[PDB]
Amino acid sequence: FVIGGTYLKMTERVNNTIFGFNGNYSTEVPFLTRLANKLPNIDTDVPSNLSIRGEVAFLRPIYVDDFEGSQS
Amino acid sequence: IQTEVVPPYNIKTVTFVQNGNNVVPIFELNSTFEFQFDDLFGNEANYYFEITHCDYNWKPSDIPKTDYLRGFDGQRIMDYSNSFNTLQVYSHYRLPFPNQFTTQIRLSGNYILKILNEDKEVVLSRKFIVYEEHCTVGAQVKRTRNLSNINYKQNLDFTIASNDITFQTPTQNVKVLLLQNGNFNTAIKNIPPQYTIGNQLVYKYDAETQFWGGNEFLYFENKDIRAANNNVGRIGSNNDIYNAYLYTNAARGNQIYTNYQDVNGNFVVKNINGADNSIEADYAWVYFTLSAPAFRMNKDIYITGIFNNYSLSPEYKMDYNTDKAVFEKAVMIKQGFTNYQYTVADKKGNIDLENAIDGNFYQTENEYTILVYYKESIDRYQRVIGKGNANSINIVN
Amino acid sequence: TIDVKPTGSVEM
Repeated sequence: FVIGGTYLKMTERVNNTIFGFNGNYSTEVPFLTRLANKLPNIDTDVPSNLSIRGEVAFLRPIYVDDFEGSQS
Repeated sequence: IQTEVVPPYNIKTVTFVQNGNNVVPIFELNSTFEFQFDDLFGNEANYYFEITHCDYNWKPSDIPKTDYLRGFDGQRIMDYSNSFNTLQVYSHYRLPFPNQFTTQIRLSGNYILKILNEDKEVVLSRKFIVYEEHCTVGAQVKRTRNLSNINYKQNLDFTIASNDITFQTPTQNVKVLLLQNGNFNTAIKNIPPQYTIGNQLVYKYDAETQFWGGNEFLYFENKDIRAANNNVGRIGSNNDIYNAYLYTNAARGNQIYTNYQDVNGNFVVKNINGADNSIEADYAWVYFTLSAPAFRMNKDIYITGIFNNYSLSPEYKMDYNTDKAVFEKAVMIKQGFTNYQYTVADKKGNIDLENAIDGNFYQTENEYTILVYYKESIDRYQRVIGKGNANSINIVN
Repeated sequence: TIDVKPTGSVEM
Protein backbone atom coordinates (compact mmCIF):
# COMPACT_ATOMS: atom_id res chain seq x y z
CA PHE A 1 0.00 0.00 0.00
CA VAL A 2 1.31 3.45 -1.02
CA ILE A 3 -0.16 6.93 -1.26
CA GLY A 4 0.48 9.82 -3.62
CA GLY A 5 1.44 13.48 -3.70
CA THR A 6 2.26 15.54 -6.78
CA TYR A 7 1.39 19.19 -6.53
CA LEU A 8 2.32 21.00 -9.74
CA LYS A 9 2.56 24.60 -10.86
CA MET A 10 3.19 26.08 -14.31
CA THR A 11 3.62 29.82 -14.86
CA GLU A 12 4.18 31.50 -18.23
CA ARG A 13 5.36 35.01 -19.07
CA VAL A 14 -1.14 30.05 -19.57
CA ASN A 15 -0.88 29.55 -15.81
CA ASN A 16 -2.12 26.17 -14.59
CA THR A 17 -1.76 24.13 -11.41
CA ILE A 18 -2.48 20.42 -11.04
CA PHE A 19 -2.50 18.28 -7.91
CA GLY A 20 -3.83 14.80 -7.36
CA PHE A 21 -3.60 11.79 -5.06
CA ASN A 22 -2.14 8.45 -6.05
CA GLY A 23 -3.22 5.14 -4.59
CA ASN A 24 -1.93 1.59 -4.73
CA TYR A 25 -2.85 -1.61 -2.90
CA SER A 26 -1.07 -4.61 -4.44
CA THR A 27 -1.71 -7.58 -2.16
CA GLU A 28 -1.34 -11.31 -2.42
CA VAL A 29 -4.63 -12.68 -1.13
CA PRO A 30 -3.79 -16.24 -0.02
CA PHE A 31 -7.38 -16.50 1.16
CA LEU A 32 -8.49 -16.67 -2.47
CA THR A 33 -6.16 -19.57 -3.29
CA ARG A 34 -7.61 -21.44 -0.32
CA LEU A 35 -11.18 -20.66 -1.41
CA ALA A 36 -10.52 -21.72 -5.00
CA ASN A 37 -9.09 -24.93 -3.54
CA LYS A 38 -12.44 -25.35 -1.75
CA LEU A 39 -14.21 -26.11 -5.00
CA PRO A 40 -14.79 -28.93 -7.53
CA ASN A 41 -11.32 -30.30 -7.86
CA ILE A 42 -8.82 -27.48 -8.30
CA ASP A 43 -5.63 -28.41 -6.45
CA THR A 44 -3.48 -25.37 -7.19
CA ASP A 45 -1.02 -23.25 -5.23
CA VAL A 46 -0.56 -20.32 -7.63
CA PRO A 47 -0.84 -16.99 -5.77
CA SER A 48 -3.49 -14.27 -5.98
CA ASN A 49 -3.37 -10.51 -6.41
CA LEU A 50 -5.57 -7.52 -5.55
CA SER A 51 -4.07 -4.39 -7.11
CA ILE A 52 -6.60 -1.60 -6.55
CA ARG A 53 -4.67 1.48 -7.72
CA GLY A 54 -6.42 4.75 -8.54
CA GLU A 55 -6.07 8.53 -8.47
CA VAL A 56 -8.01 11.80 -8.53
CA ALA A 57 -5.75 14.52 -10.00
CA PHE A 58 -7.69 17.77 -9.71
CA LEU A 59 -6.80 20.85 -11.75
CA ARG A 60 -7.07 24.61 -11.36
CA PRO A 61 -5.89 27.47 -13.62
CA ILE A 62 -8.02 36.29 -30.62
CA TYR A 63 -7.70 38.30 -33.85
CA VAL A 64 -10.34 36.32 -35.73
CA ASP A 65 -9.89 38.65 -38.69
CA ASP A 66 -7.08 41.11 -37.95
CA PHE A 67 -7.20 42.94 -41.24
CA GLU A 68 -3.64 42.32 -42.43
CA GLY A 69 -4.18 39.85 -45.26
CA SER A 70 -6.87 41.81 -47.07
CA GLN A 71 -5.85 43.68 -50.22
CA SER A 72 -2.91 41.40 -50.96
CA ILE B 1 16.87 -26.16 -36.96
CA GLN B 2 17.43 -23.17 -34.67
CA THR B 3 19.71 -21.29 -37.03
CA GLU B 4 21.21 -18.40 -35.07
CA VAL B 5 23.57 -15.48 -35.50
CA VAL B 6 27.28 -16.05 -36.16
CA PRO B 7 29.76 -13.34 -35.11
CA PRO B 8 32.67 -12.65 -37.49
CA TYR B 9 36.26 -11.60 -36.81
CA ASN B 10 37.39 -9.32 -39.65
CA ILE B 11 33.97 -7.88 -40.45
CA LYS B 12 32.84 -5.16 -38.07
CA THR B 13 30.10 -2.55 -37.90
CA VAL B 14 27.31 -4.73 -39.25
CA THR B 15 24.01 -2.87 -39.41
CA PHE B 16 20.72 -2.57 -41.34
CA VAL B 17 20.72 1.09 -42.42
CA GLN B 18 17.28 2.15 -43.61
CA ASN B 19 16.43 5.69 -44.72
CA GLY B 20 19.89 6.88 -43.76
CA ASN B 21 20.47 6.28 -40.06
CA ASN B 22 20.84 2.78 -38.66
CA VAL B 23 17.75 0.88 -37.51
CA VAL B 24 16.73 -2.35 -35.84
CA PRO B 25 16.03 -5.20 -38.27
CA ILE B 26 12.22 -4.94 -38.02
CA PHE B 27 11.20 -3.91 -41.54
CA GLU B 28 7.96 -3.27 -43.45
CA LEU B 29 6.85 -5.51 -46.27
CA ASN B 30 8.18 -3.26 -49.04
CA SER B 31 10.50 -0.91 -47.17
CA THR B 32 13.97 -0.77 -48.69
CA PHE B 33 17.08 -1.16 -46.58
CA GLU B 34 20.73 -2.19 -46.66
CA PHE B 35 23.20 -4.41 -44.84
CA GLN B 36 26.21 -2.12 -44.53
CA PHE B 37 29.14 -3.95 -42.96
CA ASP B 38 32.86 -3.32 -43.14
CA ASP B 39 35.76 -5.70 -43.77
CA LEU B 40 39.07 -4.84 -42.12
CA PHE B 41 41.21 -5.67 -45.12
CA GLY B 42 42.16 -3.91 -48.30
CA ASN B 43 41.29 -7.27 -49.85
CA GLU B 44 38.30 -6.54 -52.09
CA ALA B 45 36.99 -9.97 -51.17
CA ASN B 46 33.84 -11.58 -52.56
CA TYR B 47 30.97 -11.94 -50.09
CA TYR B 48 28.04 -13.96 -51.41
CA PHE B 49 24.83 -13.41 -49.49
CA GLU B 50 21.74 -15.50 -48.84
CA ILE B 51 18.29 -15.16 -47.34
CA THR B 52 16.13 -17.74 -45.60
CA HIS B 53 12.59 -17.52 -44.32
CA CYS B 54 12.22 -18.80 -40.78
CA ASP B 55 9.57 -19.90 -38.32
CA TYR B 56 8.68 -18.36 -34.96
CA ASN B 57 11.37 -20.34 -33.12
CA TRP B 58 13.73 -19.83 -36.08
CA LYS B 59 13.40 -23.22 -37.61
CA PRO B 60 13.78 -22.64 -41.37
CA SER B 61 10.28 -22.86 -42.78
CA ASP B 62 9.70 -25.41 -45.53
CA ILE B 63 8.66 -22.91 -48.22
CA PRO B 64 10.57 -23.07 -51.52
CA LYS B 65 12.77 -20.01 -51.82
CA THR B 66 11.17 -19.23 -55.16
CA ASP B 67 8.15 -18.30 -53.00
CA TYR B 68 9.52 -15.79 -50.48
CA LEU B 69 11.77 -14.08 -53.04
CA ARG B 70 11.91 -13.17 -56.69
CA GLY B 71 15.46 -13.52 -57.89
CA PHE B 72 18.59 -15.12 -56.46
CA ASP B 73 20.45 -15.73 -53.22
CA GLY B 74 24.07 -16.56 -53.91
CA GLN B 75 25.52 -13.68 -55.90
CA ARG B 76 28.45 -11.63 -54.70
CA ILE B 77 27.83 -8.15 -53.33
CA MET B 78 28.30 -5.84 -56.30
CA ASP B 79 28.53 -2.55 -54.40
CA TYR B 80 31.38 -1.89 -51.98
CA SER B 81 33.69 1.01 -51.24
CA ASN B 82 37.19 1.00 -49.82
CA SER B 83 38.29 3.01 -46.81
CA PHE B 84 39.40 6.25 -48.40
CA ASN B 85 42.21 8.16 -46.72
CA THR B 86 42.09 6.58 -43.26
CA LEU B 87 44.50 4.84 -40.91
CA GLN B 88 42.58 1.57 -40.58
CA VAL B 89 42.12 0.34 -44.14
CA TYR B 90 38.76 -1.36 -44.52
CA SER B 91 36.39 -2.39 -47.30
CA HIS B 92 32.89 -1.02 -46.82
CA TYR B 93 30.44 -3.53 -48.25
CA ARG B 94 26.81 -2.64 -48.84
CA LEU B 95 23.76 -4.18 -50.44
CA PRO B 96 20.23 -2.88 -50.91
CA PHE B 97 17.73 -5.67 -50.76
CA PRO B 98 15.34 -4.55 -53.51
CA ASN B 99 18.44 -4.86 -55.72
CA GLN B 100 19.23 -6.42 -59.09
CA PHE B 101 19.34 -10.04 -57.91
CA THR B 102 16.62 -10.42 -55.25
CA THR B 103 14.34 -7.79 -56.71
CA GLN B 104 12.08 -7.97 -53.66
CA ILE B 105 11.24 -9.94 -50.53
CA ARG B 106 7.67 -11.05 -51.03
CA LEU B 107 6.63 -12.61 -47.73
CA SER B 108 6.29 -11.28 -44.21
CA GLY B 109 7.80 -13.16 -41.30
CA ASN B 110 11.23 -13.88 -39.93
CA TYR B 111 14.32 -14.04 -42.11
CA ILE B 112 18.03 -14.75 -41.76
CA LEU B 113 20.65 -13.16 -43.99
CA LYS B 114 23.92 -15.03 -44.50
CA ILE B 115 27.16 -13.49 -45.77
CA LEU B 116 29.04 -16.69 -46.62
CA ASN B 117 32.52 -15.85 -47.87
CA GLU B 118 33.43 -16.81 -51.41
CA ASP B 119 33.00 -20.52 -51.07
CA LYS B 120 30.11 -21.54 -48.84
CA GLU B 121 31.29 -20.55 -45.37
CA VAL B 122 28.92 -18.35 -43.39
CA VAL B 123 31.02 -15.47 -42.08
CA LEU B 124 28.05 -14.00 -40.23
CA SER B 125 24.27 -13.97 -40.23
CA ARG B 126 21.78 -11.41 -38.94
CA LYS B 127 18.08 -11.86 -38.27
CA PHE B 128 15.37 -9.45 -39.36
CA ILE B 129 11.59 -9.40 -39.68
CA VAL B 130 9.42 -8.06 -42.49
CA TYR B 131 6.14 -7.27 -40.74
CA GLU B 132 2.91 -6.92 -42.69
CA GLU B 133 0.11 -4.52 -41.70
CA HIS B 134 -3.19 -6.13 -40.76
CA CYS B 135 -3.53 -5.66 -36.98
CA THR B 136 -3.63 -2.67 -34.65
CA VAL B 137 -1.26 -3.50 -31.80
CA GLY B 138 -2.30 -0.96 -29.19
CA ALA B 139 0.42 -1.12 -26.55
CA GLN B 140 1.61 0.98 -23.64
CA VAL B 141 4.22 0.44 -20.96
CA LYS B 142 2.89 0.62 -17.43
CA ARG B 143 4.32 0.03 -13.98
CA THR B 144 3.91 -3.44 -12.54
CA ARG B 145 1.58 -4.59 -9.76
CA ASN B 146 3.89 -6.34 -7.28
CA LEU B 147 5.18 -3.64 -4.95
CA SER B 148 8.55 -5.35 -4.51
CA ASN B 149 9.40 -5.49 -8.22
CA ILE B 150 7.77 -2.14 -9.05
CA ASN B 151 10.61 0.38 -8.79
CA TYR B 152 12.66 -1.64 -11.28
CA LYS B 153 10.20 -3.33 -13.66
CA GLN B 154 8.18 -2.19 -16.67
CA ASN B 155 5.02 -4.18 -17.30
CA LEU B 156 3.71 -4.07 -20.87
CA ASP B 157 0.02 -4.30 -21.71
CA PHE B 158 -1.80 -4.12 -25.03
CA THR B 159 -4.37 -5.60 -27.40
CA ILE B 160 -4.55 -6.83 -30.98
CA ALA B 161 -7.71 -5.57 -32.68
CA SER B 162 -7.54 -6.38 -36.37
CA ASN B 163 -10.47 -5.72 -38.67
CA ASP B 164 -8.69 -7.47 -41.55
CA ILE B 165 -7.62 -10.89 -40.21
CA THR B 166 -10.34 -12.87 -38.48
CA PHE B 167 -8.37 -15.02 -36.05
CA GLN B 168 -9.11 -18.73 -36.32
CA THR B 169 -7.69 -20.13 -33.06
CA PRO B 170 -6.08 -17.10 -31.41
CA THR B 171 -4.86 -19.08 -28.41
CA GLN B 172 -2.89 -21.40 -30.70
CA ASN B 173 -2.21 -19.30 -33.81
CA VAL B 174 -1.41 -15.77 -32.63
CA LYS B 175 2.04 -15.94 -31.08
CA VAL B 176 3.68 -12.67 -30.07
CA LEU B 177 7.27 -11.45 -29.76
CA LEU B 178 8.17 -8.58 -27.43
CA LEU B 179 11.43 -6.69 -27.91
CA GLN B 180 12.86 -4.36 -25.30
CA ASN B 181 14.72 -1.89 -27.48
CA GLY B 182 15.75 -3.75 -30.60
CA ASN B 183 17.30 -6.72 -28.90
CA PHE B 184 16.40 -10.24 -29.98
CA ASN B 185 18.06 -12.04 -27.07
CA THR B 186 15.89 -10.65 -24.26
CA ALA B 187 12.59 -10.96 -26.12
CA ILE B 188 9.66 -12.16 -24.03
CA LYS B 189 8.08 -14.48 -26.58
CA ASN B 190 5.70 -17.45 -26.64
CA ILE B 191 2.83 -15.76 -24.80
CA PRO B 192 -0.84 -16.75 -25.16
CA PRO B 193 -3.58 -14.11 -25.00
CA GLN B 194 -5.52 -13.81 -21.80
CA TYR B 195 -8.97 -12.70 -22.82
CA THR B 196 -9.92 -12.67 -26.51
CA ILE B 197 -12.93 -10.50 -25.69
CA GLY B 198 -14.18 -10.54 -29.28
CA ASN B 199 -12.31 -10.40 -32.56
CA GLN B 200 -9.53 -8.63 -30.63
CA LEU B 201 -7.03 -10.23 -28.29
CA VAL B 202 -6.01 -8.56 -25.04
CA TYR B 203 -2.77 -9.16 -23.14
CA LYS B 204 -2.88 -7.69 -19.67
CA TYR B 205 -1.09 -9.72 -17.02
CA ASP B 206 2.15 -8.86 -15.24
CA ALA B 207 3.73 -12.32 -15.06
CA GLU B 208 5.22 -12.86 -18.52
CA THR B 209 5.09 -9.44 -20.20
CA GLN B 210 7.31 -7.72 -17.66
CA PHE B 211 10.70 -6.38 -18.72
CA TRP B 212 13.41 -5.25 -16.38
CA GLY B 213 13.75 -1.50 -16.54
CA GLY B 214 17.46 -1.22 -17.09
CA ASN B 215 19.24 2.09 -16.85
CA GLU B 216 20.15 4.32 -19.77
CA PHE B 217 22.84 3.63 -22.35
CA LEU B 218 26.23 5.24 -21.96
CA TYR B 219 27.80 6.90 -24.96
CA PHE B 220 30.87 8.63 -26.36
CA GLU B 221 31.17 10.81 -29.46
CA ASN B 222 34.61 10.86 -31.06
CA LYS B 223 33.55 12.88 -34.09
CA ASP B 224 37.20 13.87 -34.50
CA ILE B 225 39.61 11.25 -33.27
CA ARG B 226 42.27 13.45 -31.70
CA ALA B 227 39.71 15.60 -29.88
CA ALA B 228 38.75 15.51 -26.19
CA ASN B 229 35.01 15.30 -26.71
CA ASN B 230 32.28 13.60 -24.66
CA ASN B 231 33.96 11.49 -21.93
CA VAL B 232 36.86 10.35 -24.14
CA GLY B 233 39.71 12.05 -22.30
CA ARG B 234 43.34 11.11 -22.95
CA ILE B 235 43.18 10.21 -26.62
CA GLY B 236 46.63 8.92 -27.54
CA SER B 237 48.13 8.05 -30.92
CA ASN B 238 50.88 5.44 -30.62
CA ASN B 239 52.24 3.39 -33.54
CA ASP B 240 48.76 2.21 -34.50
CA ILE B 241 45.34 3.63 -35.16
CA TYR B 242 44.30 6.12 -32.50
CA ASN B 243 43.39 5.07 -28.96
CA ALA B 244 40.34 6.64 -27.32
CA TYR B 245 40.47 6.21 -23.55
CA LEU B 246 37.13 6.57 -21.81
CA TYR B 247 36.53 7.85 -18.30
CA THR B 248 36.08 5.06 -15.78
CA ASN B 249 32.37 4.33 -15.58
CA ALA B 250 30.71 3.57 -12.26
CA ALA B 251 28.09 1.02 -11.29
CA ARG B 252 24.78 2.86 -11.11
CA GLY B 253 22.62 0.15 -9.54
CA ASN B 254 23.47 1.40 -6.04
CA GLN B 255 22.28 4.92 -6.86
CA ILE B 256 19.18 6.89 -7.80
CA TYR B 257 17.97 7.38 -11.34
CA THR B 258 19.26 10.53 -13.01
CA ASN B 259 17.61 11.82 -16.17
CA TYR B 260 20.19 10.87 -18.79
CA GLN B 261 18.98 10.61 -22.35
CA ASP B 262 20.26 8.32 -25.11
CA VAL B 263 19.10 6.93 -28.45
CA ASN B 264 18.62 3.42 -27.09
CA GLY B 265 21.68 1.64 -28.39
CA ASN B 266 21.98 3.11 -31.88
CA PHE B 267 25.33 4.49 -32.95
CA VAL B 268 25.95 7.20 -35.53
CA VAL B 269 28.99 6.61 -37.70
CA LYS B 270 30.24 10.11 -38.42
CA ASN B 271 33.27 12.33 -38.51
CA ILE B 272 34.13 15.94 -39.08
CA ASN B 273 36.56 16.46 -41.99
CA GLY B 274 34.69 13.75 -43.91
CA ALA B 275 32.52 13.87 -47.01
CA ASP B 276 30.99 10.38 -46.83
CA ASN B 277 31.01 9.20 -43.24
CA SER B 278 30.68 5.53 -44.21
CA ILE B 279 33.98 5.09 -46.06
CA GLU B 280 35.78 7.99 -44.38
CA ALA B 281 35.27 7.24 -40.70
CA ASP B 282 38.29 5.77 -38.93
CA TYR B 283 38.36 2.87 -36.52
CA ALA B 284 40.00 3.55 -33.18
CA TRP B 285 40.86 1.28 -30.26
CA VAL B 286 38.65 2.59 -27.45
CA TYR B 287 39.61 1.41 -23.96
CA PHE B 288 36.46 0.87 -21.96
CA THR B 289 36.49 0.77 -18.18
CA LEU B 290 34.09 -0.25 -15.41
CA SER B 291 34.53 0.55 -11.72
CA ALA B 292 31.99 -1.73 -10.03
CA PRO B 293 33.36 -2.65 -6.59
CA ALA B 294 29.96 -3.92 -5.44
CA PHE B 295 29.85 -6.32 -8.39
CA ARG B 296 31.26 -9.62 -7.13
CA MET B 297 30.02 -12.82 -8.74
CA ASN B 298 31.23 -15.51 -11.14
CA LYS B 299 29.63 -13.99 -14.24
CA ASP B 300 31.37 -12.01 -16.96
CA ILE B 301 30.56 -8.41 -17.83
CA TYR B 302 30.27 -8.11 -21.60
CA ILE B 303 30.15 -4.83 -23.48
CA THR B 304 27.05 -4.44 -25.60
CA GLY B 305 25.27 -2.00 -27.85
CA ILE B 306 23.74 -1.93 -31.28
CA PHE B 307 27.08 -1.75 -33.08
CA ASN B 308 27.79 -5.39 -32.20
CA ASN B 309 24.30 -6.91 -32.35
CA TYR B 310 24.17 -6.95 -28.53
CA SER B 311 26.51 -9.90 -29.05
CA LEU B 312 28.48 -11.70 -26.36
CA SER B 313 31.62 -12.87 -28.14
CA PRO B 314 34.93 -13.13 -26.24
CA GLU B 315 36.08 -9.95 -28.00
CA TYR B 316 33.81 -7.91 -25.74
CA LYS B 317 34.38 -9.57 -22.34
CA MET B 318 35.41 -7.06 -19.69
CA ASP B 319 38.51 -8.06 -17.75
CA TYR B 320 39.24 -7.47 -14.08
CA ASN B 321 42.48 -5.54 -13.61
CA THR B 322 43.66 -6.18 -10.05
CA ASP B 323 46.13 -3.29 -10.30
CA LYS B 324 43.13 -0.94 -10.18
CA ALA B 325 40.20 -3.21 -9.25
CA VAL B 326 38.61 -2.00 -12.48
CA PHE B 327 37.28 -3.96 -15.44
CA GLU B 328 38.74 -2.95 -18.78
CA LYS B 329 39.04 -3.98 -22.41
CA ALA B 330 39.84 -2.44 -25.78
CA VAL B 331 37.27 -2.66 -28.57
CA MET B 332 37.88 -1.34 -32.07
CA ILE B 333 34.89 0.82 -32.99
CA LYS B 334 34.12 3.21 -35.82
CA GLN B 335 33.86 6.89 -35.02
CA GLY B 336 30.73 8.82 -34.16
CA PHE B 337 28.15 8.89 -31.40
CA THR B 338 28.05 5.36 -30.03
CA ASN B 339 25.92 3.94 -27.24
CA TYR B 340 26.72 0.85 -25.20
CA GLN B 341 26.10 -0.80 -21.86
CA TYR B 342 27.62 -3.37 -19.54
CA THR B 343 25.42 -6.47 -19.61
CA VAL B 344 26.45 -9.33 -17.38
CA ALA B 345 26.18 -12.78 -18.92
CA ASP B 346 25.73 -16.00 -17.00
CA LYS B 347 28.58 -17.87 -18.61
CA LYS B 348 27.38 -18.85 -22.10
CA GLY B 349 24.24 -17.01 -23.23
CA ASN B 350 22.12 -16.33 -20.16
CA ILE B 351 22.01 -12.59 -19.65
CA ASP B 352 20.71 -12.28 -16.07
CA LEU B 353 18.93 -8.96 -16.60
CA GLU B 354 18.26 -8.62 -12.89
CA ASN B 355 21.39 -7.85 -10.88
CA ALA B 356 22.75 -6.00 -13.91
CA ILE B 357 25.75 -3.78 -13.27
CA ASP B 358 23.86 -0.66 -14.40
CA GLY B 359 20.46 -0.82 -12.72
CA ASN B 360 16.85 -1.63 -13.45
CA PHE B 361 15.10 1.69 -12.79
CA TYR B 362 11.47 1.45 -13.87
CA GLN B 363 11.40 4.94 -15.38
CA THR B 364 14.13 4.54 -18.00
CA GLU B 365 13.17 5.46 -21.54
CA ASN B 366 12.93 2.14 -23.40
CA GLU B 367 11.08 1.66 -26.68
CA TYR B 368 9.25 -1.67 -26.62
CA THR B 369 8.26 -3.38 -29.86
CA ILE B 370 5.57 -6.01 -30.36
CA LEU B 371 5.36 -8.32 -33.37
CA VAL B 372 2.24 -10.40 -33.94
CA TYR B 373 3.00 -13.67 -35.68
CA TYR B 374 0.14 -15.69 -37.09
CA LYS B 375 -0.38 -19.01 -38.86
CA GLU B 376 -3.68 -20.22 -40.20
CA SER B 377 -3.65 -23.99 -40.45
CA ILE B 378 -3.71 -23.87 -44.24
CA ASP B 379 -0.73 -21.54 -44.61
CA ARG B 380 2.85 -22.67 -45.10
CA TYR B 381 4.59 -20.12 -42.87
CA GLN B 382 4.12 -17.79 -39.91
CA ARG B 383 3.12 -14.36 -41.16
CA VAL B 384 3.75 -11.14 -39.27
CA ILE B 385 0.49 -9.24 -39.27
CA GLY B 386 1.43 -6.00 -37.54
CA LYS B 387 3.76 -4.44 -34.99
CA GLY B 388 2.99 -1.91 -32.31
CA ASN B 389 5.71 0.30 -30.86
CA ALA B 390 5.20 1.86 -27.44
CA ASN B 391 8.03 3.30 -25.38
CA SER B 392 8.34 3.98 -21.67
CA ILE B 393 8.00 7.76 -21.61
CA ASN B 394 4.38 6.90 -20.89
CA ILE B 395 4.54 4.50 -17.97
CA VAL B 396 0.82 4.70 -17.21
CA ASN B 397 0.81 3.00 -13.82
CA THR C 1 40.44 16.16 -3.30
CA ILE C 2 39.01 18.11 -6.25
CA ASP C 3 39.77 15.54 -8.95
CA VAL C 4 38.31 17.21 -12.04
CA LYS C 5 39.88 17.70 -15.47
CA PRO C 6 38.48 20.14 -18.04
CA THR C 7 38.70 19.11 -21.67
CA GLY C 8 37.37 20.23 -25.04
CA SER C 9 38.50 21.82 -28.27
CA VAL C 10 38.07 25.13 -30.07
CA GLU C 11 38.63 25.98 -33.72
CA MET C 12 38.09 29.21 -35.63
